[PDB]
Amino acid sequence: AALLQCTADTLADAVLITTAHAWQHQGKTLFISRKTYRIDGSGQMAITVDVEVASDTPHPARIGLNCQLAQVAERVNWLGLGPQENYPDRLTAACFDRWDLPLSDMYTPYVFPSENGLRCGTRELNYGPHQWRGDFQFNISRYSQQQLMETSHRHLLHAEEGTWLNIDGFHMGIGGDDSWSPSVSAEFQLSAGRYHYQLVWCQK
Amino acid sequence: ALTEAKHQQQFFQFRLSGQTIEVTSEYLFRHSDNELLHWMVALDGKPLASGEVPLDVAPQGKQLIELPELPQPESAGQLWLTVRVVQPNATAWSEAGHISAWQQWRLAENLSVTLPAASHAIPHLTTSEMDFCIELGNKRWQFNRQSGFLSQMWIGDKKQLLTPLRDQFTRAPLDNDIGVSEATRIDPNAWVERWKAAGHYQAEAALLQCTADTLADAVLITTAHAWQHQGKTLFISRKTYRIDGSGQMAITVDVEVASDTPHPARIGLNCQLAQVAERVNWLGLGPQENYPDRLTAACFDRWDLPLSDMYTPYVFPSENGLRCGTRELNYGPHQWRGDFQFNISRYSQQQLMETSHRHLLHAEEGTWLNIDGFHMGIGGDDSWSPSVSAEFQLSAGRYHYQLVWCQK
Repeated sequence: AALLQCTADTLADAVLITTAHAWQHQGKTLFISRKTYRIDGSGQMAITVDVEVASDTPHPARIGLNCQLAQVAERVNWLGLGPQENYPDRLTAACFDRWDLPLSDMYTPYVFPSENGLRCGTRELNYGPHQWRGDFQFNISRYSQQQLMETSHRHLLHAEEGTWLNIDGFHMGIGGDDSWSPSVSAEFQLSAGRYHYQLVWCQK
Repeated sequence: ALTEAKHQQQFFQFRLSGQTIEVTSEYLFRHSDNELLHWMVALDGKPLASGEVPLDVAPQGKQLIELPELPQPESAGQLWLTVRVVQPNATAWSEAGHISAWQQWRLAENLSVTLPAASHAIPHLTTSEMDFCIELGNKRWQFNRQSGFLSQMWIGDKKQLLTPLRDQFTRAPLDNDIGVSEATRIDPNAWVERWKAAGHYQAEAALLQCTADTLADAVLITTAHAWQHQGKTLFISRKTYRIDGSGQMAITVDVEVASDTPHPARIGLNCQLAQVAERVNWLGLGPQENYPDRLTAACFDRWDLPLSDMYTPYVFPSENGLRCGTRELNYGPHQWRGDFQFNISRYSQQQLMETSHRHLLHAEEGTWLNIDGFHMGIGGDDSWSPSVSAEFQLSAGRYHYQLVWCQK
């Protein structure tokens, strides 16, 4: 990530900070991300994310915000498709309702570690004191994305300190018809080039 | 629509694989004896490479054609590979130089990490009870506080708009939208009747919030409107106009649509420009009109056409002359950037649907411009029933588009 622009201003009602990043590989820019965090007088932070993706590059698996929360709550309450994990390619079975599950249920123990426990169409996510609003996809877990791909078995996985949260506004379809060849459908892939999502981060 | 049929019925197919192009002949009996393949490579409509290849394809056969190594433009933008099949020699049914088949690809996009900000000057606003006023050098922007829409723009020693810039959720009903529905016979299934019952055409804008602030670099005004019919809100539109120190106005529009309501024909900004220029220059799919449902024939390039060409004279007046995938639109001094769909015309959307014939149409004062970030597919398989495909309809519920409005 290369910080090309970072500014901070105060509106009359709230404080607004505008930033813009760029991801570059061997001199070529892959993604350009522009964000405008707004800190309401109530404490609610509205993050507006506008992401541009190059056409030459293969489409990204997800367009997302991710962070590691130091707090580890026993329960996860969210309003969206559930209760089990679901993806854009596979969410017809999932039902929209207010769901409440333990943190362990939010993680699918596939023998071969990978991306798991994603809930789509979530309007509200309550984890501990934190709360996230807007329509997004999340897969809160104790294991980071970097740890899963490096790990070969599920028993080797160690619960990382705090909790890893991946709030992605857009996610690629998982597929698929077969394993040996790319089977993700065209419409499920993230090939728009430009993407936008806004989530309101607040406490309690 | 005839250029769409021509492109879909062309007797040469194309499958690009990196540098090499593959031409498959759909001819059953004749060999490509009089064919000439020409390919152009351009960024931002600017040709960087061109070449001619003698097309010598067998019937139902496929030919692999390698292109010379192409230049890599350091200037940011999107490269386009356009190939076309030209007939060098004349024929009994066609002139020499006739184009029979064409195809365009998208390759080697270069994102711009350049920083527009910031100019030495700084815009200035003056807040009053009546409205909002923003001044920068020769230019002055005014935002009406009663309605929430900007009422007037200024240059010089000069004037701009004839009608305030507002959100647009409807279009002039096409023959497909109308269907077999008449005044004597109401048809529930027709799109035009669903839109009438929902009250899209008669939806009034309600200014729920309007604020104005000044950032260090630029002036930012945030507004939010709502369209309500019989006590029910149909759309909620939130906008954050940003007036750069250079004079460039970046309009960020976020629109929410109810699920109960039938999906809007377009999500759009529209206004009436007092200026009437003879030519229209735009960068996008063209040169002829094209829609999300019908744009495969359209080719992306820098197009320049008279204002009359931008209007399609259908005998029965309706929505027409729309150009999709437009990155830049130059009309007179005005300029609009970002990816959008536009159909600049002399006739308003309200005039077209009320009019029954094309000869009754009178050119309204100034020029009507409809810049829509999203537009519904026109269809269709048949006229008498709704034939717009699901993916082409505007059914996401939430929509977002941002365009940069500047002068010169």
